[PDB]
Amino acid sequence: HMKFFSLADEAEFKSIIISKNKAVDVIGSKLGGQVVSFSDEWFASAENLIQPTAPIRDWYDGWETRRHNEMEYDWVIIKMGVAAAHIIGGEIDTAFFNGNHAPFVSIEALYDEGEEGNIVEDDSRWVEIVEKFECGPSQRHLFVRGNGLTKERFTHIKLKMYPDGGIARFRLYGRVVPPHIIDLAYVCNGAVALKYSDQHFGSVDNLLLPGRGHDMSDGWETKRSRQPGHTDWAVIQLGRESSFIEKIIVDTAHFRGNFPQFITVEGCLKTWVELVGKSKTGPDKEHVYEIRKSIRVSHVKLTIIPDGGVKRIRVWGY
Repeated sequence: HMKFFSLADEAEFKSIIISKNKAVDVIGSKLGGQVVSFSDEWFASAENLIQPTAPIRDWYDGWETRRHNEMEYDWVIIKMGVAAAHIIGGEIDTAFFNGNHAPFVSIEALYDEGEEGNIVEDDSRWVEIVEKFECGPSQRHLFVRGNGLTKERFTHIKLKMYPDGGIARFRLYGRVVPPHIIDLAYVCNGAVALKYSDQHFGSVDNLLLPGRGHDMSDGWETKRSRQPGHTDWAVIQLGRESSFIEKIIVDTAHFRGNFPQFITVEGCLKTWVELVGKSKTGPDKEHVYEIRKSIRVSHVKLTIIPDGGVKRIRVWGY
């Protein structure tokens, strides 16, 4: 019942994951995903599986276990960085494991309330959500569950590899369940980056992450453009339709020689209306636009002029 997408068809995969199911990688370290435990890690750390970077050759950039596992499977337990989610799909990348790749993978999940302790492998609450499937050498596998979004919500993921081997990356896509003003554009509140002009370095989904990040690689950055009147833009579905917007924050943290010259922010109800008009931007700073407007919008569009890099956007309201 799992459905797999060719690399040539990643655009269509992203369509389903993001545009239709409003999903994000809920186990990525960049939104606070954490490896809780693992069976084994002999050749290469489990922690590599959730790193934001694409895997590289030169050590192995991945999780790899000892040979001849006497158990049926090796495993890793991962706590999501969001509070809870319904699961739609994922990615397993066996990059550079050319024969010693994981032969088969399955995925289970559970829902835990109290950070009461470190979850164990044989917890009765584990529920299979992706049935066992075959993997190939050194490649990306893009999957969607046959039944679409998981009915129940979950907080923790178990990856099973039968019986042992290597995996470079593991992404798991889910529609976040959000847990008085909030950041309507925050990833943990169900906000998702939908559409973009260009992503040269980083990605638009980085706009909605916790923190101000560490360097340029964890924001959204576009190429140096030359055409007069060029802009770049990013559309964000908010976690909720707004009733009020208090405050918009555009953060150029770490973008020092490549921050946009100007920005605007529009909102719309899914017909775009202005929230922030043309505003001069600076390097490496949180720009705070007080809006204080009773308005009903479902999406925002951030426009950077003519190009450059923004670390985050925050849309405070309710």
